[PDB]
Amino acid sequence: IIVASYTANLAAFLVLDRPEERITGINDPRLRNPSDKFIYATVKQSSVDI
Amino acid sequence: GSPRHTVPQCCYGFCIDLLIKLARTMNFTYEVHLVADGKFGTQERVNNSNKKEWNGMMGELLSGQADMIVAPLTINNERAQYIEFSKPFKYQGLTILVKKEIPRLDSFMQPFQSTLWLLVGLSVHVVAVMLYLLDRFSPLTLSSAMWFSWGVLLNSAPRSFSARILGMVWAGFAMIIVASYTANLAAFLVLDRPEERITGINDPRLRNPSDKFIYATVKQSSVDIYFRRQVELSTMYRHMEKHNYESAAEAIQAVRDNKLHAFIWDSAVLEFEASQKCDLVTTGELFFRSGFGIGMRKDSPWKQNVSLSILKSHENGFMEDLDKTWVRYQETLTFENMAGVFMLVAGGIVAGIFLIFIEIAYK
Amino acid sequence: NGMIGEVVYQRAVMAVGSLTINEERSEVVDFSVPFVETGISVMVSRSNGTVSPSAFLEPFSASVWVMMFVMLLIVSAIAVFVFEYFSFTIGKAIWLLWGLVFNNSVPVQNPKGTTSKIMVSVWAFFAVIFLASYTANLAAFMIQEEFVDQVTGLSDKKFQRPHDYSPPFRFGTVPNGSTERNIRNNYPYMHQYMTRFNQRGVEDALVSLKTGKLDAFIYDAAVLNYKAGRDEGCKLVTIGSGYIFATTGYGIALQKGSPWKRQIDLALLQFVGDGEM
Amino acid sequence: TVSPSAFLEPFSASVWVMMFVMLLIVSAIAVFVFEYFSFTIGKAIWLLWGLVFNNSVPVQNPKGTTSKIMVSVWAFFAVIFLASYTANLAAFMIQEEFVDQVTGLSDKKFQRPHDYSPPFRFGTVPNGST
Amino acid sequence: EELETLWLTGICHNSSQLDIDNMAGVFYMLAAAMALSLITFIW
Ligand SMILES: *[C@@H]1O[C@H](CO)[C@@H](O)[C@H](O)[C@H]1NC(C)=O
Ligand SMILES: *[C@@H]1O[C@H](CO)[C@@H](O)[C@H](O)[C@H]1NC(C)=O
Ligand SMILES: *[C@@H]1O[C@H](CO)[C@@H](O)[C@H](O)[C@H]1NC(C)=O
Ligand SMILES: *[C@@H]1O[C@H](CO)[C@@H](O)[C@H](O)[C@H]1NC(C)=O
Ligand SMILES: *[C@@H]1O[C@H](CO)[C@@H](O)[C@H](O)[C@H]1NC(C)=O
Repeated sequence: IIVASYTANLAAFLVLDRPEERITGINDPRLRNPSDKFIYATVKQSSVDI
Repeated sequence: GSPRHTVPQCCYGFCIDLLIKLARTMNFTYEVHLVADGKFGTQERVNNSNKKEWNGMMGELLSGQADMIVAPLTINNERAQYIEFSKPFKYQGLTILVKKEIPRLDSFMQPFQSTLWLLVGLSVHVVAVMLYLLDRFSPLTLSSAMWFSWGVLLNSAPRSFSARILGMVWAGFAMIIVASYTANLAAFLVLDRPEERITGINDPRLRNPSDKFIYATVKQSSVDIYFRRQVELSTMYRHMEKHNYESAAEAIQAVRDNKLHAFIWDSAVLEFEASQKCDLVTTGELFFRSGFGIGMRKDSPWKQNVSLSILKSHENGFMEDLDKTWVRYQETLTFENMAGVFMLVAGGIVAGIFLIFIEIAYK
Repeated sequence: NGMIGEVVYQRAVMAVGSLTINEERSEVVDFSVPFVETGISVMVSRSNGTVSPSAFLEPFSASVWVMMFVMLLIVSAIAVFVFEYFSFTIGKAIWLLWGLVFNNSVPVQNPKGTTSKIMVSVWAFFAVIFLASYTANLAAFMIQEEFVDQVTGLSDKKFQRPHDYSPPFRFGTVPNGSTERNIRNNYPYMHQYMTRFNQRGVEDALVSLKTGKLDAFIYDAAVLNYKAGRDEGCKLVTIGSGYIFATTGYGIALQKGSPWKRQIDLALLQFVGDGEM
Repeated sequence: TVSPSAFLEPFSASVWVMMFVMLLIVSAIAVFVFEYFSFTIGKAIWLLWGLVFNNSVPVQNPKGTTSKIMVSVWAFFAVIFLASYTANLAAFMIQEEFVDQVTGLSDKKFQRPHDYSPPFRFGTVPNGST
Repeated sequence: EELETLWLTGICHNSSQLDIDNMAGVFYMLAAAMALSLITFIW
């Protein structure tokens, strides 16, 4: 029972809990309200800024 | 349904205890009765005067035959233009009740196709035959060779000078096959959760439905008015206008017998019904978080202190007591899947004992 | 004082900003209809923890154990019959099948009477079934992460006295807040133990909950929900959604006798009744 | 399904050589103990790689204490890399994709459907700009 | 983009069974084992 639980536990570590940790949704208001480390940038004098 | 049958019976429950609390707080008497129809009341065109009128509880209230409506008041913009409201007692939204509860032998031998067992059997037969022929050309002998060929597969030794490589490859073969079978059986029973829900009002498959997406609402209800004012519901309205049902229990019995497939209804009532009937799971997207209050008349001396008593019920744990009455009041197994496993085990044991009878009767 | 001091003393007109609604505020002014579900809730540290691997009752449920003993008795009786056909394995055939449940026992010399090898092959195939079933049982245990709640709700036994339990803790609110009046109208001792556990700022209490300078904190529900929705690391999944709590709403406070009540109420019902809210 | 090729070469390509290295080291230790202090000269490789799986293969009882220590260490090692092999099977199962049948407008199927055994079919709507 | 949100859908995105190819490759390794056993058997 111990070694089968150990086997299933080591099978359970690599199962991707925390699949995505960032703010990849564009309508997520952390884009609307940035922080000290949420650093997004653009090209100086480009069409994206306009 | 019934031509004329109106009797005094017993009434109790949530709003009855709310009325008991109102009578305990304030200083009045009352008389409890019911509405004739089973409808809320809609601003519907009547045949004469080209004017939309009301019916139901609103019809009995505007006629003066009703004094105070105590009901799950769907507080909306339409009814407030005609009567006055109270402050709400219940915070409750809308959700979709569907039937995604699909139960299950877990595909051991009989539901699954028989390539694996016949393949392993013919393979171990070929292995035992060539091991016995290598035992003949060595660089109960046949029974010992066959029993060792089973015992390498068994996972719980003859002359193998030029045969130990064959035995070790067969042993690694047997363990990698049973490991692959364990891995993909666990893999199939973990990821056995497909998409069977609707995901709220923003479902384009229900914006243009078909003959399988059978969804409706209560006939002549405020939910139909709320969908009729909004313009992105009209096609759904054209689906719902032909299958509207009178009471919610009609919808329960319909979608339980799969006459329906989805139903728009209040959240906590469907939570209570899911506590009652364990085969009911609502969707995830909660939409239109609404409020239930008390249907009231216009400017009246029973408007101020009544709402103050409602707020007095909000500030203390009496709402929690009402939750304790009805809201909080809720309700590899190897007995269905591995039962046929035990049946085939017992049948194989009986057949093996019969073959032992034949073997003893022969020798 | 504040917005109540502006509206009641009529230096302002209405309270458009966010404001809780309770009894004496409804005494001094006339509110509008509520529009947003903003109760109260409790934010704690609520770290990772474990997944609580207590036990397992899925394969056997205290009734397949009878089937195991019956199969042991059948195997022992057939082994007695085989050894009668062919002097130390009367009750030791039970141990022979019973140590080979987990296929690592002392190897007893199996008889060549063709019966015992068949029943050992059947039991080994059953072993192939149930070790896979145990891996399935733990695989059905790690589906989604969980963390047990130290506090069930506002009626917690830990809220009586933290000295009764072996870890003591602490709970806070906002100073001069309506939550304080809601507590003092409900529980005096809660206010008494909160008085020594005061704080100043909302972000200050947030840092005190993150850095361990505060254990529990009591505030309005939806504000803490929005703060958890923007949380650095998102390590704050609160207890429920405000079920054992005050469960109130927000509105607009108007002066007693203002003619703007019905129009603003109809406008709020229009703003909710079209999906614009 | 995803239809994988096998489970040996895309998974154990740099591990298999070191597993043979440890196998030869343990077999050399077994031969050195068998010659230092009945068939642990050449059959020990078959014995050791049968201790990888332990599929009910009775071999012998090792009278050497060093042999029993190596059996214990090799059994614990076999359990833990069997656990890692099941974990890697799960990790290969975690992703889900679908292999495309036709991966080009210049496909070899598009020359003639006699090239493959099922005769496939494809058409258009008439009078179209396509 | 609002009209693309209104007049399109995006819920559809991009099944367990025994692979046939895996034990086929194991059978190729097995046939190599038969070949090596025959080579060691004839000499
Ligand atoms: C409360 O109700 C009773 C009902 O008979 C009535 O007689 C009494 O006058 C009421 N109390 C007051 C103070 O109004
Ligand atoms: C049609 O018109 C009459 C006019 O009095 C109205 O009373 C009646 O309700 C309508 N028809 C029905 C439903 O009998
Ligand atoms: C409402 O309650 C107040 C006391 O809080 C009382 O003075 C007043 O008469 C009541 N009005 C009515 C008619 O309910
Ligand atoms: C709270 O009220 C007290 C009353 O003395 C006083 O400290 C001050 O007015 C307020 N302080 C804070 C923290 O708001
Ligand atoms: C294409 O258009 C022509 C003219 O209408 C028509 O005769 C022809 O049948 C069309 N093609 C087909 C096969 O639909």
